[PDB]
Amino acid sequence: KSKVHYHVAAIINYLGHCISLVALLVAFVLFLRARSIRCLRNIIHANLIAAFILRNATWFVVQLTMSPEVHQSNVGWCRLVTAAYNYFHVTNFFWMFGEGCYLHTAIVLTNIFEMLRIDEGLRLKIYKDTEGYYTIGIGHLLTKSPSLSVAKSELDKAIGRNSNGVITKDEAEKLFNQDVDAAVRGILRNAKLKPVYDSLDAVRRSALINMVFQMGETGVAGFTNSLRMLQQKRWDEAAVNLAKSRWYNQTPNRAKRVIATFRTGTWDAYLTDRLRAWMFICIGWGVPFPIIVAWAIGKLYYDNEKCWAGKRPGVYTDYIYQGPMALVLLINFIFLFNIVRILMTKLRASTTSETIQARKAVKATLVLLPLLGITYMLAFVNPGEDEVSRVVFIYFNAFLESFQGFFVSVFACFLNSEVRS
Ligand SMILES: CCC(CC)Nc1cc(C)nc(Oc2c(C)cc(C)cc2C)c1C
Ligand SMILES: CCCCCCCC/C=C\CCCCCCCC(=O)O
Ligand SMILES: CCCCCCCC/C=C\CCCCCCCC(=O)O
Repeated sequence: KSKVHYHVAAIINYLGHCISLVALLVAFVLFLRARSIRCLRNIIHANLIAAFILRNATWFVVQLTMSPEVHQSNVGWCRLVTAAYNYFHVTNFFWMFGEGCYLHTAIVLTNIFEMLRIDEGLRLKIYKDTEGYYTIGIGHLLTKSPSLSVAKSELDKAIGRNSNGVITKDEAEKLFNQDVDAAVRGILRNAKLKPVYDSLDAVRRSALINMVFQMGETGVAGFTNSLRMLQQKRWDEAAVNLAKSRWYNQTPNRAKRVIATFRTGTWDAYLTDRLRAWMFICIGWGVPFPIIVAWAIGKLYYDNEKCWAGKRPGVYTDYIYQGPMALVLLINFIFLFNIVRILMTKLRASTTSETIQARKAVKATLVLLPLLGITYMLAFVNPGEDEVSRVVFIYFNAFLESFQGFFVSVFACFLNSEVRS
């Protein structure tokens, strides 16, 4: 009677898992093959794809060793496959968490404010600079009167709220943005920088602007030859020239980051200052294990049944690993809609290299989410009518969970188009 449903679905669920594995495996080969794999972006991709390969491969193992007879027998190796299968599931979320972390910071934590937040450094309390003048936020000069009580007045007037010598990180941003325009204003007046500035693009204007904040215009107007190459799009030559500057000799790190930003026209210099691979390898592969270890003990005491694949009401141990998965999915949601707030509001006007590639990423993450997300959503709720819908619910399920591999294979291969096009 019901086994009719089950033998039919088993074919659907079996067939797609084959397409999903060839698709995933092909993509995997493509990632390792290209020189694109030195970059952080694809390491996450390559590792994300690997995690799904291992999980999809275990689906066949689970199938070709799972009967009630085996189940009734808590066999040693039987509980291992269940533990492994569930382990890979935690991985999937945690490597997707990697994709999310990376994406988020790339869009949000990667701009001009952040760039100078690193280089110049941000202080939230009124202090004195090298010249004895009052400064607050990121190198923002308040007043040249040696009287602090006047600095607060100006700080308060500019901010609009009684500071008492302190502002938030939020406010320093506004002050910083107010300073950029002033910097941008001056450059354009100048006859030595403006032609060069007008030639550059967003990421490199930010680089020039950066140099402006460090040395002022008159200081940056000096090199002449360096800016000449930047004007003529001779990037590599410009980079070598800026190395020789005593600017570089005096402050090595800032130069590197600013100069490399000139050379590549990307924030890869700044973006990859905090984001490293080993961090992700610990999150993706190294954290799912203690999670499973705790879940094993829970299965030991409370529910030691059917190779831990059995479901015994009403003590639930599957929450030990599903919990973190749900938490991780939650954090990623906050990220996703954090990005959108930045996308729709403070980047609506902009159309740049990073932006085109920013919105095309969220589009993908918004397309993928239903496809993956539905199978988990449906789980919580049942028919119901128990009619045909029950068949649909059940028959819909196989197609979706089976073709995850294919979805993920193209999504990751989509991000190879997204990078530049
Ligand atoms: C929902 C089920 C789950 C099964 C693997 N899929 C997931 C899991 C997670 C954590 N994030 C996902 O997407 C996002 C979101 C929502 C935000 C960002 C910034 C990045 C990504 C890749 C998907 C599609
Ligand atoms: C499961 C974790 C494996 C532990 C192995 C040891 C790895 C060392 C990891 C972190 C070292 C701590 C300090 C290094 C901070 C540098 C930060 C950075 O460069 O991004
Ligand atoms: C079935 C056994 C479980 C499989 C676990 C595999 C874990 C893989 C561990 C590390 C793979 C490293 C690949 C990342 C590229 C190099 C990153 C780096 O620079 O350190």
